[PDB]
Amino acid sequence: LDVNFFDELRIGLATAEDIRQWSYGEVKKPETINYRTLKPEKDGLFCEKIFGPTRDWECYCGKYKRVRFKGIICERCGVEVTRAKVRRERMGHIELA
Amino acid sequence: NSVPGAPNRVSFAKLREPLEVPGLLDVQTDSFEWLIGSPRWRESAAERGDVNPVGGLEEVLYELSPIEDFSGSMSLSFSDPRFDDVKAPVDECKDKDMTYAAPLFVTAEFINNNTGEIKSQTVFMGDFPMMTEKGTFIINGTERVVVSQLVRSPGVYFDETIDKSTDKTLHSVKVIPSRGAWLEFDVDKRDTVGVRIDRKRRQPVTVLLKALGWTSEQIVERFGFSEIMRSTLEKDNTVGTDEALLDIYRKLRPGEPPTKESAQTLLENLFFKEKRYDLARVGRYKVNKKLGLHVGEPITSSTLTEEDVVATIEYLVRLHEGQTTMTVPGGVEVPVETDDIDHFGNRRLRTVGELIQNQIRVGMSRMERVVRERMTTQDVEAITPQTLINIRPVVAAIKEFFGTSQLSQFMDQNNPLSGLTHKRRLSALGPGGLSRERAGLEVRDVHPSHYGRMCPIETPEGPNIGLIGSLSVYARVNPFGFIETPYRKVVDGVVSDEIVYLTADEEDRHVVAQANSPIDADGRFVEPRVLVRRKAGEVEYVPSSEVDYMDVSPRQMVSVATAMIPFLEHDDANRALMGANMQRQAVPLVRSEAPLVGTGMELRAAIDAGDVVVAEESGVIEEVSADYITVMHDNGTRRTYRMRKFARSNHGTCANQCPIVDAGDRVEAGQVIADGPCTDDGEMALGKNLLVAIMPWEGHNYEDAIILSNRLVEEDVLTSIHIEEHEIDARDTKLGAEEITRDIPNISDEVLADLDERGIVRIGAEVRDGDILVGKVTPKGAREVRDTSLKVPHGESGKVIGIRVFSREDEDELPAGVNELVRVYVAQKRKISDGDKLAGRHGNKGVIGKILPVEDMPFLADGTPVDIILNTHGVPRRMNIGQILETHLGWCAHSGWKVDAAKGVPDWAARLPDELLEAQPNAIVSTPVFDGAQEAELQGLLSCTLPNRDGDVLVDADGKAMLFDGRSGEPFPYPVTVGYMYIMKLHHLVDDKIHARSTGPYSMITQQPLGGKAQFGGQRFGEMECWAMQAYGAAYTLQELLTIKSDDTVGRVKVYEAIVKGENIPEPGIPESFKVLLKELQSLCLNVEVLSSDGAAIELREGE
Amino acid sequence: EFIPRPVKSSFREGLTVLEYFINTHGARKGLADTALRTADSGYLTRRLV
Amino acid sequence: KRLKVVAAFQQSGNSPMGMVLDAVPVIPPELRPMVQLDGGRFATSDLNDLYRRVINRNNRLKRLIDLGAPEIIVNNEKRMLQESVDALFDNGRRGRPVTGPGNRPLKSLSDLLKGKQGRFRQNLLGKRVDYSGRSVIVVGPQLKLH
Amino acid sequence: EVIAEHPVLLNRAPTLHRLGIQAFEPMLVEGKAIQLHPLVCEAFNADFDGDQMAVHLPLSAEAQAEARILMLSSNNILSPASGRPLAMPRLDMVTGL
Amino acid sequence: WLSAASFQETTRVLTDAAINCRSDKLNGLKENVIIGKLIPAGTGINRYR
Amino acid sequence: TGGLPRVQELFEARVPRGKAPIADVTGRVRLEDGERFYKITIVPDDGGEEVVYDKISKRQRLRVFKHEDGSERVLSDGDHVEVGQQLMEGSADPHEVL
RNA sequence: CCGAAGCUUCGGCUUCGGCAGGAGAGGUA
DNA sequence: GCGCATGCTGCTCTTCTTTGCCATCACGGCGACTGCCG
DNA sequence: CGGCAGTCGCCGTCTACCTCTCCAAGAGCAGCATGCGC
Ligand SMILES: [Mg+2]
Ligand SMILES: [Zn+2]
Repeated sequence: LDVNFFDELRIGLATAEDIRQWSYGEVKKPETINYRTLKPEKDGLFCEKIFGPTRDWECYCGKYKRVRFKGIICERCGVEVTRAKVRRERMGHIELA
Repeated sequence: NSVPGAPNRVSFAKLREPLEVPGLLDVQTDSFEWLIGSPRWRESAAERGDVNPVGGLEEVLYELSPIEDFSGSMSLSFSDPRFDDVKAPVDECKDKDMTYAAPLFVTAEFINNNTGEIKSQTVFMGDFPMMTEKGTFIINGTERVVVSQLVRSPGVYFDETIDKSTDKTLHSVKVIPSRGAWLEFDVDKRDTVGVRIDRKRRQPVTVLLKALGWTSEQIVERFGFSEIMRSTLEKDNTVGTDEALLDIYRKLRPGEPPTKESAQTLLENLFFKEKRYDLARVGRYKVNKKLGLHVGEPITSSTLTEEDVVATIEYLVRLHEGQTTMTVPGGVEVPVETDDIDHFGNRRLRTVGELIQNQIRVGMSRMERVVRERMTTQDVEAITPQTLINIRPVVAAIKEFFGTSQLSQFMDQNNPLSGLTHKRRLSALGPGGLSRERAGLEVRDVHPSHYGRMCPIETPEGPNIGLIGSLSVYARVNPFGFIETPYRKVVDGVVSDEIVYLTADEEDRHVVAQANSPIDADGRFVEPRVLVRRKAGEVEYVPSSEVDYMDVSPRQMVSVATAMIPFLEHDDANRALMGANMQRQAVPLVRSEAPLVGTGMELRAAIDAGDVVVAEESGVIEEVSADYITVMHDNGTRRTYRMRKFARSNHGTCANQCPIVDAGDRVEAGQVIADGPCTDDGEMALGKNLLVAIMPWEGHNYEDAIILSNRLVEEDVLTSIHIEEHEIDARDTKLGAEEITRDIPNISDEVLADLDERGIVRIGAEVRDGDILVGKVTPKGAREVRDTSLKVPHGESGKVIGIRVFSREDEDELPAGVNELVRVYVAQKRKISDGDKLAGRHGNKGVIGKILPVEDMPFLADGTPVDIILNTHGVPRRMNIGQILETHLGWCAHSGWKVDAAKGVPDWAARLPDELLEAQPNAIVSTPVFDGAQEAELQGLLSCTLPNRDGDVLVDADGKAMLFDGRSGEPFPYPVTVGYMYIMKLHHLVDDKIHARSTGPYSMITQQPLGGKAQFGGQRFGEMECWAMQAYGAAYTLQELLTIKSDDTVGRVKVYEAIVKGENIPEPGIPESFKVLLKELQSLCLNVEVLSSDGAAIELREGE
Repeated sequence: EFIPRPVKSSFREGLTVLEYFINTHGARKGLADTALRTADSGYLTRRLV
Repeated sequence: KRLKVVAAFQQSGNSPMGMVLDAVPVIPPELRPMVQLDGGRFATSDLNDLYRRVINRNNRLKRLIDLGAPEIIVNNEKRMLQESVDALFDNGRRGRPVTGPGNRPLKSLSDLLKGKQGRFRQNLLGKRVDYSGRSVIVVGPQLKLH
Repeated sequence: EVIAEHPVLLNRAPTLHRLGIQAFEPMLVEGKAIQLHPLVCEAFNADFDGDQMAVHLPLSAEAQAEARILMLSSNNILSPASGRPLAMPRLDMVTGL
Repeated sequence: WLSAASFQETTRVLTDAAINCRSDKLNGLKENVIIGKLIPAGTGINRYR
Repeated sequence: TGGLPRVQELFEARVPRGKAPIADVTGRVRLEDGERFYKITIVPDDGGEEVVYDKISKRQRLRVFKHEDGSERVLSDGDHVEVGQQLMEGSADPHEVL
């Protein structure tokens, strides 16, 4: 990005539609981390499906482990095959009853 | 003197002393002796006022019991505490990382009122930490000190404020309890007396009198003269006690309908109770001493009464009137006045015993609640005392106090003086005191009542100025918590020799004379008028016929570190403050030597600290070596003393003990047998004697810098050993488990010569920064092992002096999971260099600017170079002229003198003793702190000094000598001041403060460099440093400093590559902290977006 | 306020116990103001910038 | 006083219905990390507990609503959920703070933006930098002004 | 020859005005302390009884040019608030002269 | 709102800005420092750049 | 440390504690010395309306100003003044002078 | 990003291994 | 020989706020507000 | 209705650097494994 192209910074109230727009998935389980496998849980606060792969060009299973399979969604896990830095910019949401 | 074997130090004192300083560590040990209940305290309490020898734990155990239930069928009680033997000695506890403690047992009985049977058995209530013989605790292997706390006393406190409109004096009472509610009577600007029960708006006080059970007749009788009370009565219109009761319950019960029985339950469950209000013994005393109720009677029954309330109102209205004396029906006559909340008669001291007793009480109350709640859910006939008692709350409270607490502090062991001073500290902060922000400017002042109880000079220099102080040498603590000080009783104008201890609240009714007062042979005052201290600290010049008491010694008002500065009365207060604070930062040196000029406090400040070895009995010496001394007593018993050779203190210094006795000497009880860290023949020695010149020199000592000689480096005058410790572990990981071994695949055999056939370095190997100490390979259950070898942290070196390996296979207590814990020690002899800090006892302070060859130094007429040069521009403007007097006296003591008395004693030497009329070279003298050598005596001694080898007198009658110039050869045109001064080395060394970084570890959330020197961190470029950059006009330096050196993740690598390859530096991008901020703002449901010149918000996430 | 009784001795002759004790009330004020006034000063600077 | 608020919602193209929430966002995981404490366990995160509280209350509310519960219990659970969300967004503003181990109040989402120890005045206006050092200064009289 | 004609920036805290940052030309000495000219202590407000200062290194061409032209110590002699000289003889020099 | 939120009272200014839908043009020293751009003073102005 | 508070009450402009009424019109003055509160009324010599400055506390010393003749004396009932003239001794209000 | 190991045509390619938060106390300018 | 009972042990949360616990917290400036008196 | 004055809550209180210690555990709910009884 180039800083020499910014021109404005707008702030305002956010609606429920915007919150459901930004999110990549909804969290359901209060679980945090698996103590024995040392791998993120499912539908927790650290899940790999919602947020992103924990390791570079990897996934929950072992079907894809190389750098040439990027862009393909794992059909048994659902995890994207891409870098692990996407965990700093992908959010989630909680659906209140 | 008064010590069996001591150096002969002649003194300049002209006054005699009728008292000796007490044990200097009895403020710590006496409180624990009271808490434990040992026979020593029992005998001491039997010596005077033997009424209730109640221990510290016993009164808690007796206030608790009996514990009853709601039905009233069973009860439980406790009695007879007793302690077992300590599990392990001190050295084992310090070695294996344990706690020094002894088990505690109590006896409990269970009575059943329905049947009548009794079942009693002994229960175990956990391990109790114990205090060593030096007043310190060993908690988890680390030495700790509990610090006394200065708090307000629980009692009544009348005050007075003025208005702003009418400017009339409005008063306000305030019964402060120990644990409970908060009555707060007050008067107002019209004419209404009002109470504010439990902080709730206000109300009239007649309603409260009615609610207690008083009627118009009695009220208007007790409240006559006062027109304010009449006006107060005729306003409420409360026609009946019911009215008052309902109103009280109305105001104090919001969201609830006022009931009658509930009001008579509140105003019963609030003050006159036993578990909801508890004016302790200090409370009852301080309430019975102001209002003046029941005198002669004891202090049992510690709940409030109607009497006190009434007397309070009486006091208030009479103070609003003017009556200076008041008598409550059935009592004594007590004066009526307002009181100060910072008087040492109102501030009490909470020592270590009362600080541990509170936590024990809290744990006891929690356990009592648990047992009361569980007594109603179990089945009878199966209830035993062991099944009703839970130990966990008590041990939890004890271990929470002795660990994460603000008053149990890590002990500082820089040198013996700092350790002794830590145990005599009175701190005004803590859970129940003050705050660094709430405390103002009136709690940090020297009240006139501090004379003899607190030191007015020794105090911190930062944000804790006035919140921390030190106890004086002669002070001692009441059984209530009030500090006392001694005085000599005088009768008929003659000073006697009977000592009476007085508290600050009792010395304001007497006239107390001054220590420096002329007293004849019989004991009659010479001067017609004497300087005394009157009631409100008023100093006056009264004719000497009213004195009632006298001081014991001129050094009664100073602490133990301030009483070690010679010529203190010639120094300003700020410089003496710095000198006292900097005497506790000196480091021990490899060789020690006692001062040429001292004060006499240095001998008993080293024995009482406890870092020396003294003999407990009399006998002859049988065997002496470098690490043990064997003494044969006269009766036949033989005792052997061991030594600590090269032990590491809390701050990394060296603690080494050496014997100072021969192989046939006779030893008396109390004689010093072995030396210590900073000790020379039994007396404290923190520095060295150096020859000084006061003159400017080519600008090398400009602005508080110091010039040294090279003879101080070639002769190891200022050298100190520093020992450091490191450790590694072997905690079984997931797959497999770590195992320390010499086999580190990825490393070769070159960097493996040291490591023996076990994986640990060999005692004697010199290490650098990068050397491997112990090598460990974490596996997976090889081609899976990692390189995890303990290395020497950057910038550290020295020989390996010892190892200590703990393994569970040989039966040892290691934290579960770990299998191997090694501890390596490394020592380094450090010399003096540029940047190191030196100091004196008077406030002199500076870093070393240059070190010069011995041929480049100014030298005396016989060729003797000087050792240190100090500037003359800093003395007159700082008002510390004691250093010049010290140099004169040091030269006189070093050279030696002799006064001629062929034609009688000269006029200036009339008052000198007979042993100070002649001295030998290298003599030791002593000048007490406020009664020492005058200036006529110094001027007369400076013209009597002995010559040197050749019959030459180098220093003339003014104390000045002619020096030669070592670089050009010509003599200096004017004489210069020469002498000897005492110089100490401070623990601020340049080798521990240098740091630099190019790249290193980074943070995680905001990818900025880490902070600190141990983590290889960067330096903060704060807000104030950006304003200077913006005012200079430097727009590119700021941008580079803020983006490509801190946060621009993609630009950091390209910048490094460009610098290495020699190309141009690229253009900065966008910092990561901004994106973190944007996601923070978006997580609070805020729709913040970055637009372009034509809308169409930018994505701001890269990825393409 | 000023204490009626003056300090008549110089530092070259040495003060007495009582004069030295009454002299300590003006060396503590300066040291508390050195570590409290700088707060107001800093605040003023930051608000003016 | 009222026109200042009533006109802001009219002059612009926003709506007053953004004050009532129906979905709550969740910060990315790498901004609230959880790391090992020297080969032992994890010791709190100060932000992964307020989320757990919100999720637990929401799950209990969902299960109780989709069961045919009486009105009093549902009202109690809804009040408790509201309190939990309020504590997530701003801890201590209403009622008593939610504490953790050691009676230490938890730090909410709005506490990382405010104060002299917040993001603005401690990470954006001043930073730590590379290529820097420190030492004790001493006097040299043989140097020049540059 | 690496450090030849490469200025550095010296800073002491608190930075109460502009002259709290200045640019010098480094020289290699023996020891572990930094040597400071006697005439800049008035602008830095630095005695020699334990003070510490920090060093920063400019990298690009613009930063070096700014340090060499705008911030050099021999260019900043007059105080910017009153126009009076700051790098003046004082203390020992005044007595000698 | 960027320059006022970093001075004092972050919550109040943020709430008012959110309600009013304010826009920042990034034309000051503090904002240009915050976002990582050249300040509009000294050598960062158009004539000299 | 005694000056700083006034540099704040000046920049951060408030109403000075020790206020001093200033003159709005022009002409002679009055002064209704009561018990602890003067009541300067002023006499507009232009023929307007006397502004009755009420509750002027006695404590405040009257402004020692050079009277129209030349007598540097306190404001005494019967002293011609003009727009702005301070009537009592003390710091003027930065909002009234505007 | 660093280390170890291979191919290496000398541009580079491949395998494996690896992380850093809060509270309290004391101190220097 | 088979069924039942009681103790190692995985295994995943759980930790409130009444009639209780809890004890308090400076100092100045500013602005709503709210019961209260007329 | 209409003033009115106490009151109650919220905002703020200088910069840079160094060293040390300590950071929920017992209760409870299953899930078996082996010993003992008929
Ligand atoms: Mg200094
Ligand atoms: Zn997969």
